[PDB]
Amino acid sequence: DREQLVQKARLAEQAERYDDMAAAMKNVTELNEPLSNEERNLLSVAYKNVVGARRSSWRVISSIEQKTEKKIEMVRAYREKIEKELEAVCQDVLSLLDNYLIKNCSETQYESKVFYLKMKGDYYRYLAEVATGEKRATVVESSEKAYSEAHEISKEHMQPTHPIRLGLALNYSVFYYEIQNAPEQACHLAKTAFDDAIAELDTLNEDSYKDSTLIMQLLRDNLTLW
Amino acid sequence: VDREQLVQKARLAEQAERYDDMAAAMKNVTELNEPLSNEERNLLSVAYKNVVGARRSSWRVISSIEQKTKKIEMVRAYREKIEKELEAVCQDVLSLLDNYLIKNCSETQYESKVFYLKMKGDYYRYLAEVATGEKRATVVESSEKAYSEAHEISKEHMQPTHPIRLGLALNYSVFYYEIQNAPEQACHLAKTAFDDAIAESTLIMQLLRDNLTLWT
Amino acid sequence: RKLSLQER
Amino acid sequence: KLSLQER
Ligand SMILES: C=CC(C)(C)OC[C@H]1O[C@H](O[C@@H]2C3=C([C@H](C)COC(C)=O)C[C@H](O)[C@]3(C)/C=C3/[C@@H](COC)CC[C@H]3[C@@H](C)[C@H]2O)[C@H](O)[C@@H](OC(C)=O)[C@@H]1O
Repeated sequence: DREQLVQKARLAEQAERYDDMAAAMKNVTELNEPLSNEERNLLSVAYKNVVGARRSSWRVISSIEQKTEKKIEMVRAYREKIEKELEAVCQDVLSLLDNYLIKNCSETQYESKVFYLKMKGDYYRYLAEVATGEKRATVVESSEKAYSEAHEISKEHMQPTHPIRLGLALNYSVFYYEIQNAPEQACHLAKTAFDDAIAELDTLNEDSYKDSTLIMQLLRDNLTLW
Repeated sequence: VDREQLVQKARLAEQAERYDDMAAAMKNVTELNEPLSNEERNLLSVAYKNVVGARRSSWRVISSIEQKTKKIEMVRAYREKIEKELEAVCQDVLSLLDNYLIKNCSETQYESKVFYLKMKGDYYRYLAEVATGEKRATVVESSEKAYSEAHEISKEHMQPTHPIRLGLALNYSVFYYEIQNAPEQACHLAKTAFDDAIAESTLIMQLLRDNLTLWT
Repeated sequence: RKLSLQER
Repeated sequence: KLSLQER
């Protein structure tokens, strides 16, 4: 029963065993029933913690590899070893987003849909972070659509003070900056997000102020140093 | 694969938190039956203690969640799963110690010997942290015997300010407090260690010392 | 810190 | 923690 599976995921979150929480949330989303917003966030941050651990470790052991006869072969093997783990978890959650969580949202569910599409774009960006040449272009395309579509959708059905829309705009801006290597478009979208957001600071709800104000502030920050 | 390559693998795995990989590489480093350097022994200890400490911390938060509460069968199954993982890694490090490290210590390799016996007592205390009934009595008795031999060699052939002796004394106090529920004996052990170390490395004694003012 | 949204 | 940590 999912009623206790979500509780197991919450217990794993409390236990900082993010693999177990991501597994429980994978089970509850494989049960084909639609996901609550808090269960949405549970699965999202569980899987993002799981992949970000390997992201950080990959960063450190590839930075030292680029910094530097027989040990360099082993550090390259280790980088490939955890790269085949990062890509594995990425594709796992990507097919979780394709077979479920997207086909299970009608037109009246714009919010959840752009949530999952930003998830898809983020994980494809993480895949492109470790891809080279022919393996890169493809995912850089698969991210782009998965981003842009999402953008368009909530440019049509929710005001730019929503934390989900602002988070999608922020991840899109840093995708344009880091991967697409286009600081112009990144700065542009950061500006169109933050300005449109502050234009209606009235709509900041009592239960959504912290998240938005944070994301708007970090969008502004990224805009400063660029 | 050359042993230096494995040592580098686990040294860099510490910079990536792959403490499972660190512990595995250093376990395979101990499994060539050659005694370890100070650095290699220390980072083996670090890796294994880090993984068992993750297990311990999340087990503790699970057991604390298990108290203030139906849907508890799942909580108990999760706690037992964490217990199984914990005692698995504990039996792994204990079998490493008994078969390779404590045995390759000569009858007067004093510092390394007391180090490994304090480690054995620590991991048996970790086993007792989650053990039940007589299965708990046996492991607390084994930890007591390990700490006993370690403390004998600590008092006789060692300086009363040696950080290894001080660490054995601190963990012996923590064992007597958190396992035997005898704060008298724990405070007494800590007091004797501190009052033998004051005569003449710093942090650790303060650590022991910091426990004293936390119990008084 | 990190450019992207640090989602815990 | 109360014992001897990271060692
Ligand atoms: C359900 C609780 C869990 C899963 C533990 O956290 C999910 C979090 O979900 C909400 O915050 C979300 C959001 C978080 C906020 C940005 C951080 O909250 C604060 C005050 O710091 C962090 C999470 O990663 C999360 C859910 C991510 C999303 C992102 C969707 O990615 C797929 C788009 C923006 C952001 C939205 C969904 C935010 O609403 C809530 O406002 C948070 O409440 C608190 C205490 O901050 C809660 O922690």
